[PDB]
Amino acid sequence: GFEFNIMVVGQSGLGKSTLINTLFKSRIPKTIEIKSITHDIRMKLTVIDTPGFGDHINNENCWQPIMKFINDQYEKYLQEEVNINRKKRIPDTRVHCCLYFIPATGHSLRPLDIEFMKRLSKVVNIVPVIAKADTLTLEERVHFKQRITADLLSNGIDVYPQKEFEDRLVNEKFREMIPFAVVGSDHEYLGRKTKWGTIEVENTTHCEFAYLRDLLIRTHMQNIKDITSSIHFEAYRVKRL
Ligand SMILES: Nc1nc2c(ncn2[C@@H]2O[C@H](COP(=O)(O)OP(=O)(O)O)[C@@H](O)[C@H]2O)c(=O)[nH]1
Ligand SMILES: [Mg+2]
Repeated sequence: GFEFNIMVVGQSGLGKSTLINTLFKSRIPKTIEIKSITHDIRMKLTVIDTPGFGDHINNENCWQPIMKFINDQYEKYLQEEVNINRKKRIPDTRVHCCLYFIPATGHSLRPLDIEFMKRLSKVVNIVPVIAKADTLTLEERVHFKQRITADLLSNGIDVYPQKEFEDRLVNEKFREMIPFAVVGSDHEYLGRKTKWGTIEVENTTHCEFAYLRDLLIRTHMQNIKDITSSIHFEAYRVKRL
């Protein structure tokens, strides 16, 4: 029953809730509350759905609920360690990874998304993602990725796998793909049936979800936990000085 917790984050209507169901299988109502969804694979996989952010005209301090949630899991874990009675196995409800959905605009990162990602990246591992990447043509995807990569660097946003931490060669493959071009679907024939052809979501030539999935739960899954435990949680623990 080894545990791994992922949280999806972004504005509403970006296919965030759809990708959650897509990930597990490997109309949905507008998400109004933070909801934790858990199924078993042996791994206990938890995907955390969240209300949209940046939906309002004014969005100051609108990152606080998600920020509260992330910090609440660190706090539960810390209090477990301080407990004198605890515990054969401390339950890990901490957010290990965080998929941040980026609107497939074509231009550049929005100050809104930059502001949010820059805050999240300090307390959790961020993996940027192009929402509804089927929107983009092949040439648009490449150009937009360049702008996102340039913007991430120029705004000092640490995405997983973080640079400061053979392994370097392996990690570049992950970094060259950020932001991941993902497509959501829960129908199978599994793809998204459009007017002109069906998009095969787990087909590497159609989108990049297949890569992200294997990179998140198979090859990097332990390292994401390790960074969560040794960097983010340890930094939280220190702050309680
Ligand atoms: N074009 C496209 N549409 C999608 C994709 N994933 C979901 N959608 C559609 O986007 C709409 C809202 O999706 P939803 O999962 O509720 O987004 P969320 O509210 O941000 O979680 C739905 O009508 C979906 O059918 C995708 O990969 N590509
Ligand atoms: Mg939703």
